[PDB]
Amino acid sequence: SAVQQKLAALEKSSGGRLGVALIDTADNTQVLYRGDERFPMCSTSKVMAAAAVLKQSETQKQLLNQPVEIKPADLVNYNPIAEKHVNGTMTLAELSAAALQYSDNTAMNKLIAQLGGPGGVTAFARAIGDETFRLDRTASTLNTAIPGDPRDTTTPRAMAQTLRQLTLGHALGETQRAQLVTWLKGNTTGAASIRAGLPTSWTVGDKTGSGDYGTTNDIAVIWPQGRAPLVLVTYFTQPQQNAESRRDVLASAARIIAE
Ligand SMILES: C=C1CS[C@H]([C@@H](C=O)NC(=O)/C(=N\OC(C)(C)C(=O)O)c2csc(N)n2)N=C1C(=O)O
Repeated sequence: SAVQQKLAALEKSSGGRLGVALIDTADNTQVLYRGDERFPMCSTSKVMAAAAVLKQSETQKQLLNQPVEIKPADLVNYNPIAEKHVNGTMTLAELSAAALQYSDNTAMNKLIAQLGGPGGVTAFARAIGDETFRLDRTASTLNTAIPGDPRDTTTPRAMAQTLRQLTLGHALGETQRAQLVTWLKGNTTGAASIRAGLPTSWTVGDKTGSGDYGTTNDIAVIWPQGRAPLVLVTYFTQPQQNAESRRDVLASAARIIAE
């Protein structure tokens, strides 16, 4: 289609590898660009961990208010919220918000621990029908996004279908889905990504990711006015390990999608 020709040109101009999946819930039409290729997830996996903890809270009613100790050994590479509560506690709600809205990696590790390890996150994905997602590692002081490594990857097609089920579908209970949507809409890290390519009258919830090999990711649920919502996944990674971030590529992909 015309959109795929433009995304291919964007990718060629960028020097990297671009992956896009759009789902239009109006008639379930899809637009894919490398939609079945693997990409390193980076911080975009946090949505699946936060969703898995929300799912547990459907039976453990008070779970989100449970206090969790933050210890100095808990701190990893990037912890802007958790470092403010070392030798104190945060609730699972506050950790979920920190992971999703400030991409706090210590907060993500507490979600992972609550789920019994990364296999608990992957398990929740399999349970809601995502056969592609795999979370293999916790966040650590040294993380990787190495070309060809299957660890901690998914495909754009898979993550878009998953993000739709979690946010617009009913993979979660009604209060849980609304909490996740609120969390995503309140993200602070995405202004330069997918949001930057979209008409400002559209409502967006998103979660970003960034890593080495200049990996630059964003996954978003999009509410245009007077129109069925969309879900858009944009993954981007580069051949050089020390490559710079390219949030502009994600903004440009989203602008191409929005036509
Ligand atoms: C700007 C950041 C870094 S921390 C956090 C995380 C998730 O993507 N990224 C990393 O932990 C990370 N590097 O972070 C910095 C850049 C702070 C770093 O430690 O060098 C990384 C490398 S490989 C991999 N997988 N994740 N998420 C974001 C985001 O864009 O939302």
